[PDB]
Amino acid sequence: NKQWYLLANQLILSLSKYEGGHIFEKLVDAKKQNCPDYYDVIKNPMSFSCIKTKLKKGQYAYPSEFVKDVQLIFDNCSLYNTSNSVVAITGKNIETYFNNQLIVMGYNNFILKEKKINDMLKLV
Repeated sequence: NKQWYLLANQLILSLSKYEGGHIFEKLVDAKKQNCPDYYDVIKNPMSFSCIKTKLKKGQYAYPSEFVKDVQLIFDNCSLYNTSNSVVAITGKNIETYFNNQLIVMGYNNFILKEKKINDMLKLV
């Protein structure tokens, strides 16, 4: 469990410091950012800081869950923001960075190990 938790903490940190990442660090303050419709659109809000809290609190039980929450950030981004907007472009770029970091760091190996383990349990 701890090997993938470490990787996730590094990776959330890599996202926070990546170009444009500050946009996804905190939850949108709908009034303060002039986004008054944001939570009428985004019903599952997520930010890097929420994910850091989940890691801090040991709330992830499987490595895929961390990836699912990060991907939710990017999915909310593309849903709320038009595809030709600066924010949507930034979110696509960070999404590519993240998915490639999953490869370079070998995080996807933990997810595939997750699956085969879950699958053998079923076959017992």
